[PDB]
Amino acid sequence: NELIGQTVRISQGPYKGYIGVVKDATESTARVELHSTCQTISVDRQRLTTV
Amino acid sequence: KRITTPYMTKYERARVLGTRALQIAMCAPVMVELEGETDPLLIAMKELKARKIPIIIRRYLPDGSYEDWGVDELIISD
Amino acid sequence: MIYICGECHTENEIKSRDPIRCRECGYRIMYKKRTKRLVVFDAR
Amino acid sequence: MNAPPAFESFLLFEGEKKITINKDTKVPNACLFTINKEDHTLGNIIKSQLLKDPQVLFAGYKVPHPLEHKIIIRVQTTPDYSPQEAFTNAITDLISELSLLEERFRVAIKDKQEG
Amino acid sequence: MIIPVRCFTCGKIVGNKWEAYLGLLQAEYTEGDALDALGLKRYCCRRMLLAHVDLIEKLLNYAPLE
Amino acid sequence: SLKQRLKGKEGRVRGNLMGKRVDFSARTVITPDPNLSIDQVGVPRSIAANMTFAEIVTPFNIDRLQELVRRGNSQYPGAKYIIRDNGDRIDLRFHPKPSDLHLQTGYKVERHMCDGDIVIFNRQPTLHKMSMMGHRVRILPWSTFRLNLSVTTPYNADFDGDEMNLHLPQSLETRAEIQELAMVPRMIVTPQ
Amino acid sequence: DEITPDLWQEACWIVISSYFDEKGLVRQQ
Amino acid sequence: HPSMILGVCASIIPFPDHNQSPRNTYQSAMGKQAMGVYITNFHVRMDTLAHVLYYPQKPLVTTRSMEYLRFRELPAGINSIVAIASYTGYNQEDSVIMNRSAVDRGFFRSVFYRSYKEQESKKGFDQEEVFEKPTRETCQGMRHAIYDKLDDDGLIAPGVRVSGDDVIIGKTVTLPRYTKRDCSTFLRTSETGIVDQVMVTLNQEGYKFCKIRVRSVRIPQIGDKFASRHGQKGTCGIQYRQEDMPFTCEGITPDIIINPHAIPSRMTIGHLIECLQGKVSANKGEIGDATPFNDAVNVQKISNLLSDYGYHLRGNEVLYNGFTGRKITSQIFIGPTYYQRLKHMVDDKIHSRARGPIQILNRQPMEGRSRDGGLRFGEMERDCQIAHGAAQFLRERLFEASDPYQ
Amino acid sequence: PYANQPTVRITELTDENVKFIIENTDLAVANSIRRVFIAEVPIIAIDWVQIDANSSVLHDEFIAHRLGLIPLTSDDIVDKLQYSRDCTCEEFCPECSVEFTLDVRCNEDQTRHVTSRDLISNSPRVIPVTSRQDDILIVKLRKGQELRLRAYAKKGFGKEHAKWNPTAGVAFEYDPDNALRHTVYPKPEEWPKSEYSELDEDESQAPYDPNGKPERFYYNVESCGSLRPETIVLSALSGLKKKLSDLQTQLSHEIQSD
Amino acid sequence: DREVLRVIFPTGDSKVVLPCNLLRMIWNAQKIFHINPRLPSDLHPIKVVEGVKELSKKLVIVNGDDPLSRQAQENATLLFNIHLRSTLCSRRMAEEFRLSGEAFDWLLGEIESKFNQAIAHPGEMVGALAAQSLGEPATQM
Amino acid sequence: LNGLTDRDLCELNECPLDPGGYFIINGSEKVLIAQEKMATNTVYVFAKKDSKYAYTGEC
RNA sequence: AGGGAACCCACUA
Ligand SMILES: [Mg+2]
Ligand SMILES: [Zn+2]
Ligand SMILES: [Zn+2]
Ligand SMILES: [Zn+2]
Repeated sequence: NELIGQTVRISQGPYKGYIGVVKDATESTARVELHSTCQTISVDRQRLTTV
Repeated sequence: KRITTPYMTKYERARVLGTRALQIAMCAPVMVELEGETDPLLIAMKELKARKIPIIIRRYLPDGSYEDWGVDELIISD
Repeated sequence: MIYICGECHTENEIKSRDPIRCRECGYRIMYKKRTKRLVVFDAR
Repeated sequence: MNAPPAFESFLLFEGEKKITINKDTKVPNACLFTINKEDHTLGNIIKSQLLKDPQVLFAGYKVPHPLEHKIIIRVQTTPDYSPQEAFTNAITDLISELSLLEERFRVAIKDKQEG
Repeated sequence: MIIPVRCFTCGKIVGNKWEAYLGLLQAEYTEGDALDALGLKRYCCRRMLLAHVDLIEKLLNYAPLE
Repeated sequence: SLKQRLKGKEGRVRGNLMGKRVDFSARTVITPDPNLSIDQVGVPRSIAANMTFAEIVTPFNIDRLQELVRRGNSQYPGAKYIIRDNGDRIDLRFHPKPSDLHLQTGYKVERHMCDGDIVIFNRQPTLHKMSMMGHRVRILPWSTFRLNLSVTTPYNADFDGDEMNLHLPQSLETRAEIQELAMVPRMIVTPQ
Repeated sequence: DEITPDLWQEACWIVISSYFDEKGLVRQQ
Repeated sequence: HPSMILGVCASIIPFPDHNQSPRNTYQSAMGKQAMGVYITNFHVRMDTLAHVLYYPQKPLVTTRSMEYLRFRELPAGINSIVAIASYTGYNQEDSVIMNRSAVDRGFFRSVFYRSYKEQESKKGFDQEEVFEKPTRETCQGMRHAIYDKLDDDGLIAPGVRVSGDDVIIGKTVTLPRYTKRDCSTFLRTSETGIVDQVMVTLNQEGYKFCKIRVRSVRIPQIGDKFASRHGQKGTCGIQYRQEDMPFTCEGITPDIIINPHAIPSRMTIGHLIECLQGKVSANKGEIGDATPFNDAVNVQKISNLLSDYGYHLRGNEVLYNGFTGRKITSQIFIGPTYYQRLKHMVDDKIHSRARGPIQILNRQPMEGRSRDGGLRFGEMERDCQIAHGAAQFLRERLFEASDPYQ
Repeated sequence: PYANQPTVRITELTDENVKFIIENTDLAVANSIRRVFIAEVPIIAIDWVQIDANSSVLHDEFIAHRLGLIPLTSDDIVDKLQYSRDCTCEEFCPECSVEFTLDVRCNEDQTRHVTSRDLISNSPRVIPVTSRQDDILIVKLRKGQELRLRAYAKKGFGKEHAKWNPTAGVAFEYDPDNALRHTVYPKPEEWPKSEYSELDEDESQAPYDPNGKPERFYYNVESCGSLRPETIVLSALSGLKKKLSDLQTQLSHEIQSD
Repeated sequence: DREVLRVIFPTGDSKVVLPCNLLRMIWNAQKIFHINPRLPSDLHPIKVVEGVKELSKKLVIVNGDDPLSRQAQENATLLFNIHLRSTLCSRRMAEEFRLSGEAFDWLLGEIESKFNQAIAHPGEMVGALAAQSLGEPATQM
Repeated sequence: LNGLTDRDLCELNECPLDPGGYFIINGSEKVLIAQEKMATNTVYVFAKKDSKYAYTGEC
């Protein structure tokens, strides 16, 4: 699972434009702590862009 | 010959409902016709209102002896 | 690794397992520079 | 830590349904319109425009909890009229009123800007 | 530390009025007359300038790290 | 010494047998909520997504608990463990291999605490038996326990910084006896 | 001559200002 | 002057001779917990805990003794438009309704600073501790965390975010297929923020010594404690936006709505006089004088001044309902009052346990929220559960949910 | 068939506020208009700050928070701009956001005032309002301190965050003479008359009208600068009409899918 | 019964604590059965006398038929039976309360049910109840 | 920091408003809380209650 | 997928 620890950008959905580092990932869901806010949200992996 | 109260005490009600709910959650045969019911507590309450819980309450007198009251024999307050 | 001296503000090349001190003034309090990662805030 | 995002005031999440009708059987000819992601802004105008209708016997809205974003409107009508029809008519009258208000406001802005 | 951009209560812009307020105060205006000349009518915006403590002037007295 | 270990309020008997630290307990600040019923407590989502109730799998709830297992510990209305009959705990926070997510009748799923769950809710000092009553969980956004305003008189509570404790009953038997003995409506009139 | 009752409220705070100008607030330490 | 009988924390109370004296005592206790700018060189200090308010304001209603406490220079609080009204029931029993729009505009926003330190102390020629980034193939006992936030020196950099299971200092102790053990420093659990400043130095013992300052911005939320300068403390009960708030005819929504019932049993009349004097001060442009024993200031003079500004002389205003737009039948006392944000936040206090660490001796759950400990179901709780008759709940609290054993 | 026929009088129209009177409408309609002024009129505001460098005395969230509150000229652009949650671009495109950059270093020996003039947009019509008076100070820089950042300004409305509130103060008033007794004065003579009171100085309240309901509503919509105040009112009426239209479409679907 | 009351309460204080609020129950019976107090009643006084007698026979605290248990039963329900005969007096049921026959039958059944609900439940930890009941007002003093 | 101006204190990254009066002990700022005691060398006469002594004059 | 104890002090309700 290469997604964990990578800085990621949310590209679809209401959180579009939020940046963060993935904490734990599945094949369809990641736990992304948001850089912008003080939360770790759950986001579908189709809405994520690595950078 | 049974000198204890004919009413079910609130402690008896709580423990009969808990025990029966756990039994139903362990797939005991339900005694009543549940209608879309899933939560074992509501099934135990519906069995208790129908006076169908297959449980005997053994009330201990302070002298050491006991009295066996079936749940269907006690008057159901709540 | 790059550290900033506390009092003379000069950039310092500091390796690992060497004592902390400035090349210029010898002052022993060093500060790390800001990260180069993408830092993004919602303006809220 | 437990802060809801600011967009759940107004955004339906996937699978949430904007408005549901529930014909409550407690009294004849009444419905419960549960509108999601709305607040007092629409609840109050819909309630008052329903109260202008003479065939509406009851009209009230509520926010069940201010930390949730959900409006429950309860409309009861005379039996020769339905709460769904009352709700649609109330929204049409509100839309026509706001259209008239917008046009008269544009006319008044154009009159005062010129003089 | 620094002047807020908006009045907390209403949201009127007061972040452009601090240096103008201080210039009026240096010009022997009373504080109420300086707030009147800046167009702060509601008492919510007047307490933004009236009660502001410019602490960033004190924090600029320390030399920067880099 | 051993005597010093056994004596006092901090010793073994009074400090570790009569009273002790417990699992499945929560504590945060209490804030008012006039919109809750007197037997509801508003619980933050982080407290509820951390506190779990072990629900025994039946044919009645095979599908609901299967969905809860599928959601996992990340999504809030989800689960944290599967306990098989033999007693091992499948941790659902490691998103394990999909053979583990199988649910048989007799398994226990440690699902997250959800709406309608029965909790004991308590304010110290616990002076009388209405200082510790039962409440139905309602999940509300922010980070405080939320109470009705009529309920603050038995708890002797206000909202100037009070914190109250939430114990989650872990069995069906104890949840049932809190429901039938210690709920707030049953505690309305005191015998005192 | 002496401080009138109308000047007293400013005289007393002038002398308190002078006191705190020298002594400060941690003078005992 | 007779107001020199008060100390530092009671000299900030406006009109303390109009307050019931336990309330002055409580404000002397709570002015020390108020958040402001505690010192001007706070960017240099690596204090373990620091709380800096974004926008501290000096009070609009002042005592003359706060010119010597330097409260005008380092103030702790914000002048809030405060309505004393019963609105929707969320300010009952010492609570506060806040304006969400004001809070969005920076009202009582503050930044929290936590500092962490580690010594890279060599203890003999056997156990050596190193600041370095651990790797799985070399270090034993890594805590399954994210370790690539660290730089090459084992220290994190300023600007990086961290959550409660992130490592900020990488410390490895050499072990006498694993050469060394991980003894790294993580953040506090259920915490978050930005790394603000990493300072590297050497202590007296000559060992490498780091201090890392992590900053987190604390926006006011429900359950955050706010107090006025009159012992009137209370958590935030709810936050309404500006269009939900009640408003005056000129569109002034209160920043804070406090309960009327907080006043009569406490008799903080200085609070109401400070609201009235603050309305006069904000309209006039003065800073009001609230020095305790003053005959030049009484309530009637403040009232006549206030009525000179087109207001009701007693400080009431006709508020309109924010939801329906209708005039409220009662006229609401509203005016600028100095509120303090206290250091007691709810995100520093929320704690839950399900199952976690247990004490080594008695195998019961640990002590305190900082180590994921449980809550003591104490003796009085045992006694109450006895009085309930709940024998099985008592059994699972004192046997099953603490330390079951065979 | 029971719609109101509301008339409008503008009494004052400046570049910073519009003062108007609405007759012959209901109190709920008037209050919802006043609420949509504050909460549902979309403007452009900064909601995405990348800070490449920040040597100032204020931390990065402080700067970003101040940048979000700077008003940007939203006239005629916000209507054709997309919500970024609706836009199909990956990150940010000119159809949903406006890119701002700031790059200030202080090398002069005196304090540099980083104002909103230093915010430079790529769009020539979404600029800071104060740049289009004095400029809004973001930070003061000491010698050697610098602030370099990239900001994106997306479309949003004030129900989400108050930085998308277009209004400074929405004054609202009905029945200035208290002829409906919606407020009951304990002593009516202690109360100053309104700006719109028609009573002479002798009389304190109007006589109680038992048949009256609120019919005439006085507004003073001050604008923080993003939109012109008449654009605030027209956008609010359009937005309220659009909310009602969307609700009616969803309700039509739910009625025909019973 | 009056002389026994004079012995028990020698200060003449009539306020007692008893299970069934008989006056409110009579008021409930008046409202349920729409008892007009301006009309003659259909309730025979001997029905009142016999109904109170047979109601007192089933308000049982001590269970038994030997003289020890029936004496303990007469002691345990002494004030409640004195109050029940004073309140459901045949003169007061005709002159004052004016209940009908069905209202009186309902009243008897409701007194019996409320009394049997008031009896203490075995298992009840009344010592801890008493300790907390005397303990938390001590925090007030 | 004795006798330094505000500019000299700001050069040393010290706060000019800081009052002092504390000690830096291992990087911790330590304040000595003043302790009260009976005054020495003064004759105090008390009544010891429920004791064999009616009066007691200590110094 | 979790290697501290003890004491002191301050604080909360
Ligand atoms: Mg309290
Ligand atoms: Zn150097
Ligand atoms: Zn304002
Ligand atoms: Zn786009």
